[PDB]
Amino acid sequence: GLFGAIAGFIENGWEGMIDGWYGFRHQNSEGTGQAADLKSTQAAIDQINGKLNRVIEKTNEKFHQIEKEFSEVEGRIQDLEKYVEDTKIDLWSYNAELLVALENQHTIDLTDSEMNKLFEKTRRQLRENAEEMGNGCFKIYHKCDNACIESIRNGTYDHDVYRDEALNNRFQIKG
Amino acid sequence: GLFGAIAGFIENGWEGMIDGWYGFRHQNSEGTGQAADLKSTQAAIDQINGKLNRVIEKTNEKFHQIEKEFSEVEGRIQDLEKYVEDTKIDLWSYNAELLVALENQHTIDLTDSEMNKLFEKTRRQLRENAEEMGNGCFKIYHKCDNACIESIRNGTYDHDVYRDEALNNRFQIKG
Amino acid sequence: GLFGAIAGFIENGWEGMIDGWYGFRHQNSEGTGQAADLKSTQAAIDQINGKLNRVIEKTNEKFHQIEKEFSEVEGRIQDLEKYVEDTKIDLWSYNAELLVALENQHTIDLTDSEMNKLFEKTRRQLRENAEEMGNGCFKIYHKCDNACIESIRNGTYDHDVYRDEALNNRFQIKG
Amino acid sequence: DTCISECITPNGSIPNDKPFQNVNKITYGACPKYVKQNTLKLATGMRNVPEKQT
Amino acid sequence: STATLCLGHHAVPNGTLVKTITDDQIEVTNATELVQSSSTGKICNNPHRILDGIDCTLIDALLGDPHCDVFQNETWDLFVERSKAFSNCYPYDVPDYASLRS
Repeated sequence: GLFGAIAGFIENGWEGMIDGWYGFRHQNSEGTGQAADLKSTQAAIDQINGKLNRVIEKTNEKFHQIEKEFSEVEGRIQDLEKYVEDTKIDLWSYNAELLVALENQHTIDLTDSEMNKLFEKTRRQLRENAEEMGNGCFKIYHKCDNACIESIRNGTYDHDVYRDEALNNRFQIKG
Repeated sequence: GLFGAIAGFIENGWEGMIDGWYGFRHQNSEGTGQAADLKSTQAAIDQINGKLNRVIEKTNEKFHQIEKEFSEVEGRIQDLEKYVEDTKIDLWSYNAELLVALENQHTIDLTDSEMNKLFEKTRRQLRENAEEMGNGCFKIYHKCDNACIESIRNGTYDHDVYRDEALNNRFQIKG
Repeated sequence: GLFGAIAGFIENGWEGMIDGWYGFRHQNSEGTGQAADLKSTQAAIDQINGKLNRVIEKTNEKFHQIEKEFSEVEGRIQDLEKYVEDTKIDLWSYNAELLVALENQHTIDLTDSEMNKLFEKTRRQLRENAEEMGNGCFKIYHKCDNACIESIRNGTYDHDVYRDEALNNRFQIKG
Repeated sequence: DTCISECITPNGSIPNDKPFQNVNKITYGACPKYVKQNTLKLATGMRNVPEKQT
Repeated sequence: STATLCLGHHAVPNGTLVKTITDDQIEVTNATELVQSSSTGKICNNPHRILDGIDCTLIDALLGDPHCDVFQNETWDLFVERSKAFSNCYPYDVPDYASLRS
């Protein structure tokens, strides 16, 4: 949670959303149901499977080398033949023991990204038409349904046309 | 588009903005025109030429070393003198072939930053005085013009004084 | 200020807030007072002391190695014993002079995170109940006080119940 | 034995798909650069938050 | 009355721990391994040219021990020297054996 979102303010785990990596949860008149997304599920996993192609399966093919295990006490050259290879290992190790620390840590703010950039999307295509109930979930003023749903869940939503319920239930109702 | 913005939700390419690296586009009564920015255009380019000064033109001056090409078969020492240097190249290369990957990836979430920190700024110094028409561009209620523009395009904007057109054309007009 | 916040739009320095690493400043009827935070102060410092433990106090214990200072001109092996150890220091240095660069720059966009993720939280648990006066500081419509403060300063705030002062002093008053 | 495996280790012959192997510093051709660590897991997915009781 | 909209990621219960710049411990959805744990234990005759020294040691196969005749005019890509290996012929000393080998 660098970007915040995941394990940040959406502190709940979507149990078994298997139709993908993301989605919503409508509480319309027709009950409920957790819908699966794409341009975000594919988007993230698009990248993860990118940084990885980099890492996994690639370079290095060396043939005849220096020896590395030793039968008798030789001194010096021996001493050296060691300290050269040792030093290599040592290095290659730190290089690895970090390629992870980085690639990994940033693998995270990479998922905690697609999130804080979807809610931050809906909360755009629709004005005073509704607000993320407190946090986590949203709050709607219209009687949106399964059909009506294919709005946000398709970026097919008019905060203009489909606006009637605006001021109303908001700050307008008695107080 | 880690930060999202660029190549994210402002999905259009500013063709020929040459007076800088950023800017706006006013659709007032006086027609239009794409204005150029600064504390953002310089700001970003401020850092690119910083992380860069770091990379470019710097260290390393070494004189007498070990040879690296060989005329006749000597075995052992030869093998070593290679595998020592070979190892070097090999490392330095991974150190290089990444200095990029990183510096390069983060060069990006650094540009896609200034953006998502300007709209996110206009969307601060002005209350219900207007809203980013859906996404990308904005939506004004006031009759702002070439002069009135030097408001946001100068941080010179009263969402208090110059407020008149508030609730109105918004959720107020018939529905 | 990658996230923006700190040294970004909260351009003021909290002088001597010693009761932690964060907090607020209430301007209620009861005067003033800069209050200290936790889940953000312990939050960031939680992490800093995390990447650090990683760095500080860890690996490397090597006993018998190659010699590195020399009393008479030997040639070849000599040259080499140098160039090997030289190459090591050299590499190990660049690894170091960057472990810093990185861990260091990201140490930053990690503090400038907890900020831009708290104002971004208050600005969630309360609807039209108030707005960050321009920038930096907030603006309230209710007569909140020392007692009333333990609302947001405890996430114990009803933008529903304690809503009375909504539209009002906002876009409602004369204009 | 009869098979294929571009990588030979005095220890046996191993698969080169990974980037790192901790089988034996001595290798032959196409092979995972040798590392000290016996395991390094890499995140392929997003974080994770527990359903109930973890 | 109306509709409510929740949104998010997803998850699992069988999560695996990991290490990153900050946490030396965290439970991500899926992670893969990057360090070849261990091996089967047999040398693939392919795609390389393998030659079992058997009892003969390359040097001996070279000189022509009474018993390495078998390895005459041989060739390869990777000569494997065995442990149970020996030399049965006029004892000898090769100065800088290492290199004559290598």
